[PDB]
Amino acid sequence: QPEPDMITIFIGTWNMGNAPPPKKITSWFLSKGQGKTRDDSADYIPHDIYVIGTQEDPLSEKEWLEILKHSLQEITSVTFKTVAIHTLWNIRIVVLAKPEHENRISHICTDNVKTGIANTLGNKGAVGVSFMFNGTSLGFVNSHLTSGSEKKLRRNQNYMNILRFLALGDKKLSPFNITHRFTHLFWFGDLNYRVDLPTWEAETIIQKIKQQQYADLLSHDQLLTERREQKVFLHFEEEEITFAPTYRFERLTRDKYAYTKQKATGMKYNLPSWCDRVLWKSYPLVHVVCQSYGSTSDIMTSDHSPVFATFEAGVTSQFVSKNGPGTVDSQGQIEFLRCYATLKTKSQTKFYLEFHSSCLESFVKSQEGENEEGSEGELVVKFGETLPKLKPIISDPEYLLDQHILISIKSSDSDESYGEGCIALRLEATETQLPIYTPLTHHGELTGHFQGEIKLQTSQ
Ligand SMILES: Cn1nccc1C(=O)NCc1cccs1
Repeated sequence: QPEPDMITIFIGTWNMGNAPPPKKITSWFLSKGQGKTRDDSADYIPHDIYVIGTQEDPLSEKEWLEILKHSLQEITSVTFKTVAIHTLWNIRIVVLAKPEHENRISHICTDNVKTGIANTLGNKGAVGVSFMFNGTSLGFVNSHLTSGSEKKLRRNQNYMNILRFLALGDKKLSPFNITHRFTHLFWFGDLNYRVDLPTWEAETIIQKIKQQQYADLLSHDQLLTERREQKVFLHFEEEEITFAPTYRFERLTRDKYAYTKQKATGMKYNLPSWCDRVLWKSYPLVHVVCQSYGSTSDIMTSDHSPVFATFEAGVTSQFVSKNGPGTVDSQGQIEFLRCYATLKTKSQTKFYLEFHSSCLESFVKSQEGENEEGSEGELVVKFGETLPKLKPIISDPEYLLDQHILISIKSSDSDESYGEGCIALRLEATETQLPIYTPLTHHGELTGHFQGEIKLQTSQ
């Protein structure tokens, strides 16, 4: 039975509004309703992995698992295995997988982050799951961010705290946050970004939604605007939104948006908004294709509609050779030529690099680079041809060209990372000097760039 080179992943996010679900929720797992929907001809084909994020979830873990497994069994006639379940307050993540994947999945991690301080600590935050699927690392984050149209900057702060403090994936990747630890990272939830239009325009917005004319509303969506201005979710993708706003509905119908201020809302307006979102970030040149992104029309117990997204994702096999694992393959080498980091920092410490990759036995520390002043006020750290030659565990090009090198640039004085990035080994040529590039981030904000040339030797 051959190992897959592709899997499909279902991501669901639903703010349940503290109410039990209706008896039938299969439309969610089938990607049916509004937006980019799944073809009827696929309905019996199970996804490989189902990741369900809930917010304001009133069920026990047992109660929800029973509903989820019974839903998937009805659709697919497959009894899914539970990979992980993790709940913080009323924020929950469930990962289910086809039974045939049980002995492909390992290194399962769970964690949560509580956002806010005092007043604002006690209900918002994020839960996450990571694991290995054969050679491929997968991370999943379900966040419920701060509510309210006038709190976009709080949501951005919540995002930065979650990506700093959520402890998933390989703890040896110590310079790297969750935005660099995974081949594929899916981040979803009630992100709570709103359509930023005046309150007086509520009925106009409703009109537009009835006409399925979303363009003038999406141009005011806070998440799209904040992402365009590089304030949040830097280097993440989101499929185009072609479904109606998923909040705030009157319960038991989808015919009415309930936007007006009420005691129950703290006298806040809730103009129709795309609160409920799925974003992802995959390593460079890895196959990832969104095949659905939409909302259900027939699940009406909450003031939010459920959102679905499905993905094709490239995966690799757990490679063994006669040499690695447990030794180097001397027919393999990675040389970084004429590399330099450009940093936004005002500091004047010396810097060194760390190269991290599961194609190495352990991470590699470089010598300190040579600091120069850049023309427009920046720091340029030059590494020349000084960088250590990297010795991969396996030389086979079928393995090595699918790998990635994570780079951290660290201060000699503090050993703290000033920037993290990633280089694909999916090159146009081997034994050939080829340009490489990554942006560098720290705490998920842009701090610089790393560019140079690479020369990759494989056994072929
Ligand atoms: C026993 N258990 N309860 C909850 C989660 C688990 C678990 O560790 N499952 C391992 C699997 C890998 C793939 C399918 S199942």
